[PDB]
Amino acid sequence: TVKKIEPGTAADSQQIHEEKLLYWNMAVRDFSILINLIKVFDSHPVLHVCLKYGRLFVEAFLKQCMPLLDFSFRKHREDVLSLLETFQLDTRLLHHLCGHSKIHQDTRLTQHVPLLKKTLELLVCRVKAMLTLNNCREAFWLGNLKNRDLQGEEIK
Amino acid sequence: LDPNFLLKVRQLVMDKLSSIRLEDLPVIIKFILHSVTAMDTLEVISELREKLDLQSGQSCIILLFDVIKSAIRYEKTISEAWIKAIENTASVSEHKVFDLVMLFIIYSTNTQTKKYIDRVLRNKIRSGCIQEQLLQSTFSVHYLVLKDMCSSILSLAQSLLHSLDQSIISFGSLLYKYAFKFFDTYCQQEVVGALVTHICSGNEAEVDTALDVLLELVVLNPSAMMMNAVFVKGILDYLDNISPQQIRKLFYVLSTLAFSKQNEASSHIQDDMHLVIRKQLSSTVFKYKLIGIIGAVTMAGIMAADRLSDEQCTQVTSLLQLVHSC
Amino acid sequence: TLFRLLCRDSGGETESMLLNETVPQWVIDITVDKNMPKFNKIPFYLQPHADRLSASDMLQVRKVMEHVYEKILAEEKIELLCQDQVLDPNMDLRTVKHFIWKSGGDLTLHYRQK
Amino acid sequence: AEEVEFVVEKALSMFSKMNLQEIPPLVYQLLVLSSKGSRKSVLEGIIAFFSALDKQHNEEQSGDELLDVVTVPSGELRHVEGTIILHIVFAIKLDYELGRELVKHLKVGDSNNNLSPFSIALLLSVTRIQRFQDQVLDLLKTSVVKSFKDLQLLQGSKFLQNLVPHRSYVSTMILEVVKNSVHSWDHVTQGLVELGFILMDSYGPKKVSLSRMPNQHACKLGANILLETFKIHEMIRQEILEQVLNRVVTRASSPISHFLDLLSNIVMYAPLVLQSCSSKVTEAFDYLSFLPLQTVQRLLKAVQPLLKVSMSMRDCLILVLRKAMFANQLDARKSAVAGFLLLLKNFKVLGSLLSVSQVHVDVHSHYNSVANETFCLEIMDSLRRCLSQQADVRLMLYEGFYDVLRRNSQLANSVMQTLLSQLKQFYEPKPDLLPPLKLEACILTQKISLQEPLDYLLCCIQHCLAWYKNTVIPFYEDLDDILESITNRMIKSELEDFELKSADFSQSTSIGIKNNICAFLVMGVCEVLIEYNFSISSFSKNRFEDILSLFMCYKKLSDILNEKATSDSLLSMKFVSSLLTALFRDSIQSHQESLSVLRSSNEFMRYAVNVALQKVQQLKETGHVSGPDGQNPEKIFQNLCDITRVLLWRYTSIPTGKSISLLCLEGLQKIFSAVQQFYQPKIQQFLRALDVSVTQRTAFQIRQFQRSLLNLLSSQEEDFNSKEALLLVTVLTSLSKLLEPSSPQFVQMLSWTSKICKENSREDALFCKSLMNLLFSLHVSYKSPVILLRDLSQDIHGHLGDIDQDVEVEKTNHFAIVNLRTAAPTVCLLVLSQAEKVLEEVDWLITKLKGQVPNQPVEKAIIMQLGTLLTFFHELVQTALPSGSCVDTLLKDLCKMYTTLTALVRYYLQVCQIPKNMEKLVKLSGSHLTPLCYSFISYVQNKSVATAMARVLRETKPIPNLIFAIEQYEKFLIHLSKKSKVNLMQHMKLSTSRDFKIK
Repeated sequence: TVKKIEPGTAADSQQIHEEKLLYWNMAVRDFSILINLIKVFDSHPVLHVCLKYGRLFVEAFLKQCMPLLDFSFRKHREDVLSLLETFQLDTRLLHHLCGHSKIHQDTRLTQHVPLLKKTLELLVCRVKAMLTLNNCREAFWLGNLKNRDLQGEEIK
Repeated sequence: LDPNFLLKVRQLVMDKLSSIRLEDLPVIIKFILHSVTAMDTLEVISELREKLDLQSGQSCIILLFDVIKSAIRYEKTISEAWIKAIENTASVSEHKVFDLVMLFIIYSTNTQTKKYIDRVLRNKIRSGCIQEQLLQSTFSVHYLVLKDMCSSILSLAQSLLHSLDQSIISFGSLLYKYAFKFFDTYCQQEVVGALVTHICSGNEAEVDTALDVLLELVVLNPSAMMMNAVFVKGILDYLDNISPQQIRKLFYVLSTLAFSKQNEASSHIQDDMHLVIRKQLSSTVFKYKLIGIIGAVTMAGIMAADRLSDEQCTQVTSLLQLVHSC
Repeated sequence: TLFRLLCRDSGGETESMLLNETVPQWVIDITVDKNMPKFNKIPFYLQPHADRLSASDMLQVRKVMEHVYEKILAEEKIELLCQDQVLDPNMDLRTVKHFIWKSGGDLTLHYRQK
Repeated sequence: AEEVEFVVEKALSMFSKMNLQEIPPLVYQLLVLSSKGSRKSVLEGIIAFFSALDKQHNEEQSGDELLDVVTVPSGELRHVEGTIILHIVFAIKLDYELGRELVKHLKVGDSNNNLSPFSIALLLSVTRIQRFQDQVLDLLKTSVVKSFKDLQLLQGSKFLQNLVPHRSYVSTMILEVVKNSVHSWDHVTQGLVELGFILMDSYGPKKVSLSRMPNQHACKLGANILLETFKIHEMIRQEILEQVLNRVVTRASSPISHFLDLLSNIVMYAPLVLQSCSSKVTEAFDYLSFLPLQTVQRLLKAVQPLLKVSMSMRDCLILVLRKAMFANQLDARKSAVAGFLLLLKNFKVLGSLLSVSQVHVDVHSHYNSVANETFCLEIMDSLRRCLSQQADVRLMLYEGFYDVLRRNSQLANSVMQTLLSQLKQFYEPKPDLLPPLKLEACILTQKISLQEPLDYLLCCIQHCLAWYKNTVIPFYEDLDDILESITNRMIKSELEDFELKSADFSQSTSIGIKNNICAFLVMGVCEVLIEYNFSISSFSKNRFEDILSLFMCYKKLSDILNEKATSDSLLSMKFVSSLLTALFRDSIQSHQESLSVLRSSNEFMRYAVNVALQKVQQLKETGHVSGPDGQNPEKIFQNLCDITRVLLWRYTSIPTGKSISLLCLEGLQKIFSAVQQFYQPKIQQFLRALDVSVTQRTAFQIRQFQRSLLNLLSSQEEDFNSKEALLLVTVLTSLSKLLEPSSPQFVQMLSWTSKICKENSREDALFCKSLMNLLFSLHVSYKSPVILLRDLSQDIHGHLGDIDQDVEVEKTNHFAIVNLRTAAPTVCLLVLSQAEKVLEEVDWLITKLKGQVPNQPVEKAIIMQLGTLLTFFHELVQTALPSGSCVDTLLKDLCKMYTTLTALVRYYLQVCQIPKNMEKLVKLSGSHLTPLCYSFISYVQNKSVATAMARVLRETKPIPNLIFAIEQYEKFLIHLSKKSKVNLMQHMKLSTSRDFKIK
């Protein structure tokens, strides 16, 4: 479903941009609920599906939603930051899933980690590119996230 | 002369290209093709592709193509520029008889464009640009110029038959059938010899398709296939790498060719086919015993096919009695 | 006949121009390029009388005699045989293959101490 | 399946026991039996047996033709191989699965050790099947290219060369397939000819660095294949010549230089060509008129060896060329003029010695000299009538008459009368009217263009007359009178009689274009008369005063045209060499007084040296020089030796627009580059003509330029001649290529360069970049530069600081050339390129080592290289590099570092069914690289129309690429830790991730 949402152009109606942004927010919420279910169901077939299709969801996000965020960031600023902040919580759980797979050394699981890690970092760099196109480079700033378990326990 | 002045007169030369006579078509084109620069090559040749219609009348057309063959004999750029014009075209209506004739000329004349002509031909056939009716019309009225390059056409036909798409395979089979129909005796033997190689190749797709072409040739021109039976009979020496389904088809075309006519030529093949099976039915090898049963039952079908005198009826009956006993 | 001339007339202007067109490559290779033709090689078997070797057709029996000697003064101690006949030390392998051998296989030579 | 595997395997044992002649009968039965059973093992066994059998035969064949221990004679060995190849080929024609197995088994980047002369010959014969034609020929093309890449990679490195014992190359393998094809392997030639043409078509020079050299080698192989196949096989030579002429006889203006050399080599065997393929040449001659002028001259010079010996070809060429003369169509008489000129400047004897019922009769008539002279004279009369055509046609005739007059002395009188008459059309014979020449008569207006190259006409007259007065003596007395008259009147001309200080001199107006064209003619005339007055009257003062005044006439008009806004100099290379020698190194009392006139003019010194530089530059760009004898390599080389000696002496004798000494150094650099590019086998003779072996003479010259660089460095920064220093390093770089690496002279060059880099701290970045490139070029051919690279990274870290901003990095100062200004982006970008070369070498070893299965010594060297390169990267990953291309290149190089580590882990994953050094390398990477890579990524990101979108989307790749490389490395470390049962992830910390959070 996400692959079929095109960003359109910057010359479209403001309500159209608002509707698509509202549409993307629902998709992220549905993604958030599905991804968060790996806490209770933490078997390999579930993790394999979540790990494999989490990458595909993020790839469609930075290919279909990010161009839309480029078009509508000044007029829609609170919505874009809210969308990115909520989606950031989901991507953090993807990072913890990647760490969980490598810690237990499951070859069937770790064989998806390198490609999801690249797309997870490619999303981070893509956000910065969005800010540069809107002359907000000094607004971008990174930070190192804490390593957590699937349940949420810090790994240290 | 002035490049701009030379350009204008050449434009006027090609302006009324449609309204000129037939005998002057060679010399007027002879002027244009040599009046071509490195950059102007692509633009000029595309115009000449469309500005030419071509629709001693039979001879002058041959003279026209003779000029083109000489003109591009030492010129790879012009020959390559022609194909780009055909490749760029995306409408079936624009493709004409003159289009297909030229594409074969570049293939035979210049060997440095064998691959590029093949790759574009696959695209046009697969996309539906080149059709059976275009190929049929091309051979029908311009087989005089195509006959000079029957070896080149058959090499193109053989390569097309090695493909995996039915559109390409069907066209390659048609290229075999039209070459057999319109060319002379010597190139017809090349067609049959090329088909026999495909049946002995080993590929299920090629053997099945080539056997269908052989059956079409036998039905279409039994007289021409009548004198090519020696090569068709040679496939019987390679039944080891042929599936039983294809063996039945191979016997069907052999049987329908042997009983197509009642002339003395057929009677030699008819008694020749009887003895081949007779010495397969009695073979100690079990596989050849089964091949003899398949071939003898197949022959009896054509032998007793309803369209039969008593002496034919007892002859087919004796064949069945032979199969029963063995 | 492509061209006929006397031996002394090759230096003339007319003859030399005609020679350039008529003389074939296989004569140019030896007379002009000064290339050397092939050396024919005859392999043969050394077996003890009671290891295949390939040598020039011009090789003398002495060379084969001394090779066996190093394997085991060479002239005095070693006598080479073929078809149960003695081989002359100065005789060459090409002559041995033609007269004494009288067989259609590779030339076999038998060595025995004198 | 298992049962048929045993029966074939047992038969492979019989291959080494049963007789050789019995093998082909066994192969046929075993090959047809393979149809219903195993297919790959059948072909692999046959190929493996004969590959070793051929190899053993080759080893024992080498040696004296005296008595040898030979198991299989070459004659029968090629017979059984040839018939067995035909057996395999026939099997493929009925199976199509055996053929696919053969291609898959012999598939190639990897060395593909299964390739052998037998397997290559087998592949070539397979190409007769149209289905496998393009597939197999593409395999052979890839094999030779990869083989040449391997050869070039080994020769360029010493570390890599030590570890790899030599292996044969596919290029060598194919050449002996041609050699063995003489033994009736006629089924191989057709695929052999096709491969040679594919190699020369795909990798021909497209001029219209790293990969250019192996591409030139693959094209050369195709020419070697095609030439050797031509000599041996008589039934394929007609197809070779026909195809060669097809690529040459075109108006497509495509690069055909490689095809012309092959055609020239084929026609060296002229009787071999005339016997079978002689019509192809005649049909090519028929198209000469339609070909452009450039093609005709190069094509005729290629078939010149054929024309030299064959009378019929010369008669056919004359017969065709005579029609082109009488042809009214233009652009075809130009080719006829070129045909007669080339044919008349090379052959002193020309001329011979039909309808349905017309036959030729062999008339036995003696050669007539008088008839030949009349024939040659008539051709020259036909060429004289062409002096009224376009200026292009006149240009060829002026350039060609000097060669014609030197070949045919009987036509000397015809040339002078032809040349003198043309001069009369433009020479003002009035002894007092100025200017001496009617410059308006050389101009055609219709657009204003040039009709008569008057300067080139005088150049041909002066050279031909000079040859006349020194050769045929042991009009001419009037030609000196005219040239003397032109000399004096041109000097006293006030530079206004030419209608030229600045009237218009524009590039758009008609009068401006005419003045510019007329400006070239008067300058060209001055050059020719400068050459003329030098030789006549010997070294007399009065003539030399006339040269300086003539030069000032040329220089003044050269200045006015240059300041408002070129062409080649008309001096011959022999004259420039002779002029320079007298102008600099002539010490004779009689000559001194006259030569002081020319030596006192500093601008004359500039002109004399610069023209010599122009002559050398034409050699590099074109391969030949413009002047007389400018296409004779022997005389060009002799002139280079004399020019070099003068330029070498002038630079060394006196130290320092640009000065004369700097010009001489610039010329020295060009000559050294040009000599090695063209006269490679004459390098010993080139260095001998300067006043043992090549290395000893080169070292003497090298030490001379070493001292000169020391003086520049010893001076102050403001006095540091940057232009000379870079030029000196370029000379040293070119000369150092001549030393043998395994020699004490090479070591001294490496030891001197290292000391210079460690002690001098010049501020110029271009000098530092050139000096370090010299050090690395020398060092790599000596040993691995990983220790050198590691020390340079510590200096870059010291000058640029650390990214932590809370710890202090100590300054190593290993090299003084790496200072604060050159540390980035000069040294950093330079060392990263060198480390990229190291990784490419190590990754080549692993690929070669992995596909092989001496595994023990190579593994230790690979781990030692990556262990040292880790410390190099560990220094740079924590350096405060500038945000430009230094960060982008380091990120890209770190990705290559981790890709190579993964390739090593995947190797041990394949081999481990883990040594201590591999344990330490994995532990070292996880303690000094991976955690610091994450710190570098945070450092880089934190500090900071349609094209703007492209730039930002390009900047988003490098960091995700590294993250994939690190994670891919840790993924395969988990696979290795499970297979080897030793936990390699205890050495690795947990991956650190970043979250964007906008302010």
